[PDB]
Amino acid sequence: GPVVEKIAELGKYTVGEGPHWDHETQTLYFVDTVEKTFHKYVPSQKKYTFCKVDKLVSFIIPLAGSPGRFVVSLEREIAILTWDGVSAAPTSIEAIVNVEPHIKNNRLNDGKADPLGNLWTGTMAIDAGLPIGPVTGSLYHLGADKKVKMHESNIAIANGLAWSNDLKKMYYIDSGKRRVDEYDYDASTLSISNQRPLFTFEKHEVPGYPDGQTIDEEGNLWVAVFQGQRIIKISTQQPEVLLDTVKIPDPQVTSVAFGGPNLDELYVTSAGLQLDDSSFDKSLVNGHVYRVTGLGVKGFAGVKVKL
Ligand SMILES: [Hg+2]
Ligand SMILES: [Mg+2]
Repeated sequence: GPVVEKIAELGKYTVGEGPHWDHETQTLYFVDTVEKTFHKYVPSQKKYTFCKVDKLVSFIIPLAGSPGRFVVSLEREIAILTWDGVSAAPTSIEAIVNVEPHIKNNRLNDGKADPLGNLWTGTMAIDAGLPIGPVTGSLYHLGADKKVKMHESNIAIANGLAWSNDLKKMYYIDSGKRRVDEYDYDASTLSISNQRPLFTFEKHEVPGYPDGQTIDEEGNLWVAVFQGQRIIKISTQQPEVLLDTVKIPDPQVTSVAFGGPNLDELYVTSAGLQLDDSSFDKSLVNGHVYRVTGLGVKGFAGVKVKL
């Protein structure tokens, strides 16, 4: 089957997350959502660097047309970070907008640009919990004149996002619902409607919780399963179709991104954070980064945020 390789040079992460593959520089960026640090990995040169800040972070995406600048989350703020990619702190930080100025215990979580370059991101309680905890998150996109628009609320744990190739569908994961939802996506108005379940974990005996996701060129979704020790491949052509399962040694798989020179290697982040309600003993929970080859599919390069 597919070959799953632990990336030794990268070490262990508390909650590694938000992988972004920059295809022109052949570079993987990612975050640790509890340790307040950004990470850069260049596989062809075996080069690893990091950057520390003093706010919780959850995504890092290159700014379109601005080498050396990134759009990031800092607690509840969307900001532009200027970073040379090697120094241990940012050169400067430019705040764009605070998405929830008066919800003091919320944070931004997963964020991703749609194929047109619009940033989408969701919030959640800092003390959110599974299976039950405070439900306080919403789904936003960053639109004209640096103002956000709200598209969904009552989100427990805002997580992975993806869009179909023809720009008619959006896929979204609230981990607390243990399902992947699909929406009709209107690219001209950037609005979503007709929410319905695409894939429900309970119907297929899939353990754990859906976390990050990414779509391949054939339109299949690859979904990280937190507390599932796996990634799964699900159809977008028909509801409730499990196409394949790939086991990952780390139980707490958090996200996925296609990368490599031909976009046919799947990079997989995980969490070493040891939780008190785990289905897995502490010795199993490490937080390594993995590379999966031999999946027989290609993905897309990560999209830069347009501002
Ligand atoms: Hg950074
Ligand atoms: Mg996530």
